[PDB]
Amino acid sequence: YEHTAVMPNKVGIPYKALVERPGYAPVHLQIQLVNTRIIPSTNLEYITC
Amino acid sequence: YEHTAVMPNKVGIPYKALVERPGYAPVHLQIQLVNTRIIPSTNLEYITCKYKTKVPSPVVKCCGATQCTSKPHPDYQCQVFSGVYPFMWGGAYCFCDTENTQMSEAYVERSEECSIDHAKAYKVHTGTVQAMVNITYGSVSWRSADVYVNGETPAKIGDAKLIIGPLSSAWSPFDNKVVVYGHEVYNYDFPEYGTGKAGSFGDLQSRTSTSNDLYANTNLKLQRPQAGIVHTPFTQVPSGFERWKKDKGAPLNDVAPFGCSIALEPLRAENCAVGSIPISIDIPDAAFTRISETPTVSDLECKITECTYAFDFGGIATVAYKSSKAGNCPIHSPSGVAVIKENDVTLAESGSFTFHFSTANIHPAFKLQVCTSAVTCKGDCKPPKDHIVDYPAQHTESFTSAISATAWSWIKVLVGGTSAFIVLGLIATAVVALVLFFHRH
Amino acid sequence: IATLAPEPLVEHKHRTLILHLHPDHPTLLTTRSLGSDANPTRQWIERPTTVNFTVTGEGLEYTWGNHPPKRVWAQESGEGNPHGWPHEVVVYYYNRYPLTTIIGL
Repeated sequence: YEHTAVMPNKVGIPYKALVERPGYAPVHLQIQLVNTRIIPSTNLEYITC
Repeated sequence: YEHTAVMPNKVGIPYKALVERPGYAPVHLQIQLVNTRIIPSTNLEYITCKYKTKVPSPVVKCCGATQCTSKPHPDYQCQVFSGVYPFMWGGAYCFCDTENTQMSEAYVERSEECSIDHAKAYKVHTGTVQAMVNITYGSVSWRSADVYVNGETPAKIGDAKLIIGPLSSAWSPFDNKVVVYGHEVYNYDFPEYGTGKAGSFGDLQSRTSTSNDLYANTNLKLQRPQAGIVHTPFTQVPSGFERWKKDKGAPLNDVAPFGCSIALEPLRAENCAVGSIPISIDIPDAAFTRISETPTVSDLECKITECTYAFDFGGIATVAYKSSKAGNCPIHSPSGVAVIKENDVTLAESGSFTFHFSTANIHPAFKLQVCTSAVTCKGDCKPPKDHIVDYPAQHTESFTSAISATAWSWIKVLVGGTSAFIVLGLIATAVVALVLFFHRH
Repeated sequence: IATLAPEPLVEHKHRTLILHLHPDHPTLLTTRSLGSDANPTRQWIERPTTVNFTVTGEGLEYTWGNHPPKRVWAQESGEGNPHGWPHEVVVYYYNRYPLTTIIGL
């Protein structure tokens, strides 16, 4: 079963949701983020000393 | 006791019905189809295969001439070529220069592969319809036997007697003339054993697979031998059985509507779904119980917990009862809004059970009976997420089943308030004539 | 003994079946509908193509190569909300019933 939602960009706060498949009992779902790294691409030009 | 109703012509789904008899508790009747074969009557006309032209050895008359008689043979040909002077190994063949005769006779006979792959040309006449029907009632299990689809042949199935009525439509997927090749059939016309276009389908027709008589036209023509060698050259158009085997359309088993699977050995058209089938089953009195033996129930209230628009059984509801004593009674719904998955119930003293149903409505207002007592159920349903399923529908889609309660109130004021506004407009004329009459006297 | 074609990639839409066929030999694909009008199609597939077939509630049956035939039925999922504002009530019945909503309005 596919369940789409929108979570906020907070690290320590988990996201709790309840999926609902018809004919079946709901299942609890908890998603939590542990990291968030933005990695830009760099090319070195020169050094100095 | 005779039960007479109409069963739709479908194979997978069952037919549920509750038989009502005065002074007796009702029973649950299930009729389920397994097969539905339409068997027409056929007579074999002729068979067709690839030919094989065999030539006899020609004669070489040295100083003279030869003539031929009309021998009885299919597509027989003869000719005379004058002045051949043939050469063989070890010098020339004969003395007499620039006058000689060669026979070069040829005729057409069927091949040795005609007993393996041949096309059977059948003429189709309308015939009989039969079916296999699974039957249960009350408490005995499912047992089945072959029945006939007419109005004159009762069948003894179980302790009861069942008469399966005739089909509502006389539709048959077969044409008047069919061709059976291998394990598939085609709707094709015939040259009718007299004609033949020598290259399409009827260049070689035989009445049976081993008949002595054989019709064959193939445009066979003798050709003159060249430069003094002994051979018989001929010229004819290629076979029509090979040309039909390439320039061929789709078979009837890939073309026939209503899902008609076609078998071969009695040439049936199995599992078609068209029309309806009337029924007449006479259940014996030995399976009937009394009103005193069955419990009576009261205080029935119904609540739908979950409903779904989808196929199979997407609805589930729980009901509450108050029974006089424990026992088993069937449950059945008369209206076609909801079908019921199961038949019976293990009742108790002041309990509750759940049952599964199947609707094609947003708001099912269906009604079901429990232990010959009445209760109604109402609720709401949601559309499903599945787009394509591999099983057919268990319910019946109606015309008013798609109307939601929001849109029903929208069309209750476009036809209710507007048409009553004309009534308000019309009575203004009816009262202005009374005021204008009162102006006079 | 004959070759077996690779199975197609099957994805579903609203009343639409999509098949991703990748043959290595010229392969025959025949489809038919299980209603009153069969509407039979046949073609030989020699290159990797994709085909769309309109599956209705009555059904559709398709064969691919030497594989056994498969039957598929289209449900009533819909693309709208039947309860609410009439700017979304109408668009629910337009996808379900495009032949009666235009005439009826």
